[PDB]
Amino acid sequence: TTLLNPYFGEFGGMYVPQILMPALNQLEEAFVSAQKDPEFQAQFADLLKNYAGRPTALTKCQNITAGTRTTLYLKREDLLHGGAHKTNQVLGQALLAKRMGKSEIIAETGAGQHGVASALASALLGLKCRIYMGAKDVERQSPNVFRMRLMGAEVIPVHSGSATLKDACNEALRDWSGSYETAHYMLGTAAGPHPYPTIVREFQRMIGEETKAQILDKEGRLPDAVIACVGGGSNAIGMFADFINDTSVGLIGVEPGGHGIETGEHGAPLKHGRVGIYFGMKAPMMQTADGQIEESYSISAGLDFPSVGPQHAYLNSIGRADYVSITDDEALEAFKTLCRHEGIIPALESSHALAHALKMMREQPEKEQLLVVNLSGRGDKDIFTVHDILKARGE
Amino acid sequence: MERYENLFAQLNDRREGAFVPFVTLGDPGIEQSLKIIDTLIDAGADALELGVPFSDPLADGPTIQNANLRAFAAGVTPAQCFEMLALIREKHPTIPIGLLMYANLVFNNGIDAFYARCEQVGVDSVLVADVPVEESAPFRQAALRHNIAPIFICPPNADDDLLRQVASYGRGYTYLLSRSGVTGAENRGALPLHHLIEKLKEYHAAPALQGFGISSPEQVSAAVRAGAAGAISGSAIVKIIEKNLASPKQMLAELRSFVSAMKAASRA
Ligand SMILES: O=P(O)(O)OCCNS(=O)(=O)c1ccc(OC(F)(F)F)cc1
Ligand SMILES: C=C(/N=C/c1c(COP(=O)(O)O)cnc(C)c1O)C(=O)O
Ligand SMILES: c1ccc2[nH]cnc2c1
Ligand SMILES: c1ccc2[nH]cnc2c1
Ligand SMILES: c1ccc2[nH]cnc2c1
Ligand SMILES: [Cs+]
Ligand SMILES: [Cs+]
Repeated sequence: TTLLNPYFGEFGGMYVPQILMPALNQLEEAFVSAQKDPEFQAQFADLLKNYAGRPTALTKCQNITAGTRTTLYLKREDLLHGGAHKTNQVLGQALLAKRMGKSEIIAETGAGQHGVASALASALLGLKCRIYMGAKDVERQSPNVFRMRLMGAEVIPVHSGSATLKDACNEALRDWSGSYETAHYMLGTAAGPHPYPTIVREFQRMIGEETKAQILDKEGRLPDAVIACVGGGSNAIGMFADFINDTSVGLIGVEPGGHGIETGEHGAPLKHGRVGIYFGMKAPMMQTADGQIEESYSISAGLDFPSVGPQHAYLNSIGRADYVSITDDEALEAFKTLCRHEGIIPALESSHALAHALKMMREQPEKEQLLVVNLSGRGDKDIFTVHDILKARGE
Repeated sequence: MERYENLFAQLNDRREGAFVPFVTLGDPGIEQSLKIIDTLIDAGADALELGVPFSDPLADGPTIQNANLRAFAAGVTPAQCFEMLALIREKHPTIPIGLLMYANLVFNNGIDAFYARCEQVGVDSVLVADVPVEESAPFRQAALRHNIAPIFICPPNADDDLLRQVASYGRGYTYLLSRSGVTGAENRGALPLHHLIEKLKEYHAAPALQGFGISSPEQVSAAVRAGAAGAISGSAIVKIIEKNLASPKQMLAELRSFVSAMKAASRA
């Protein structure tokens, strides 16, 4: 029994070992309680404003849409304390951990932005934080490893499997299944077992709420479409949520196409995988014919995951949101373009969203369209990766 | 499920508990795995718990993670596991065989079809590690339609509703978890909680087998003394495989001595 619906159509659920069910039910109960507690909400709001820096700016691009009929705004989650949208829901979950009498935090991280967010919230609120990170990601997102450790978090390299995000998720869940009496698992995306996809959406939904108020103020109308990258689903559902019932507003999610969908080296299960059960949820998965979970691939550590949150699977199924893919090369071009023409260095994850919006404009340059891209993070963590690539080329 | 019922009636007549080893099918290879399993049975295993290699075994610690990896290195697939199961059953008509599954492997190309394959090959139970009772309906329904016992877990902090659900939904045996965490020999579980054992009996649950961290004969005896119908050991058995990869003969000899000792402890 649960207080809230664990499913979005066919997708979602609580596919965890029986041992973990009480922890999940306790968390769901604490969340329902907190949502109606004015003191919780006032604490959370105060942290978001005075600590994390909300509301974040909505920036109109001035250069990258020149000569077309596209108006493009960037929702500036890159300006959030910590440098990505991940900080929003970590503040709410950290308060929940305290509400439940937990003094320890476990988190997985890929891009290291959720790890940094987990570390900073734990430093602030007096929690002991341990972070699992795939060994490949420890290298390609190294600046975030230094940031986490400076903030007093234990960072545990994971060498198993692909040594990337899915393997970090696995280790975090295994750890929690033995440590749940004292540790809260601060899952960093809108995926995993209920109640996580629900909690993460509700603790990220200020992104779309602000976006709506800001675009109305500046344009006097809703966007034609909002566009967001999808690694597990949190920044995209945070942007989408407040627009779901605005039927004219397109919701476009961008999966990583990696080296090209045809290569099999990608992270786009919503459009190219099939329904399976893994990481506590029933959701689209990259899997073998026999049902082994496949290793994903993206240039972006934050997108490199072989599944996706169930609410996106559901929104896709009913046609409410559309999902597309962007390759490593497309993301890199969008990264360079934003740096050179708008003076903003985006996260490579966010650059997938930007790349799709640039394609929408370039493909149909006389189509009148008002677009918002969720600029989920800044690209400081990616600068060494991108430099090395552009050098191995000649740019 | 009948093979469990017969086993437990026999063990009760002998005033004996069950000893049930776990191994991963096809670890370290198909032919060696088949010999390993023959040695477990010859040494006195009352039943088997057998893992189908899975890419992401989230209830398992490093020892059994590594067993899965060795099986994959040998190219072991679920289809080959079913080929092995046919062979095992053909040699050993009465031993109960339980599979340890992850949900994706059962759900993959149809839940019904999975349990049908189990019945066809002569498997007796299926334990799906990442399906709690709350998500179990289509699995347990398909199991029972195909005369397979669905196995459910009674954790140390199980409340009364859970005890009642587990007693009603499960067949064959009830899995009595010794502790939180993942599989592992190093992490020893607590004594069987007597109140859980007693409550399961009150609710006419399938007989309890204690598992997780059972790695010594002393723990087997303690499990039976506490009122459990037996004990499962996995990592301790798998460690002997891992230790002896270069010595197939020494592997089997050591598996034999260990299993014999574990089984003797169940007679106490
Ligand atoms: O002796 P150990 O510590 O290796 O434990 C061996 C257990 N092997 S098993 O197949 O019974 C087994 C049983 C249940 C499991 O997960 C669940 F509880 F979540 F369902 C995992 C493995
Ligand atoms: C996996 C991580 N990051 C994901 C991420 C994503 C994708 O995750 P969501 O789908 O949950 O937003 C998008 N943008 C940025 C800046 C990100 O850092 C992480 O920081 O651990
Ligand atoms: C479980 C709990 C609450 C729900 N609301 C709608 N469906 C549900 C299932
Ligand atoms: C794949 C690629 C790079 C890595 N660095 C450390 N482990 C790895 C695995
Ligand atoms: C996918 C999976 C797990 C995650 N944790 C943080 N972001 C994620 C994306
Ligand atoms: Cs324009
Ligand atoms: Cs993904």
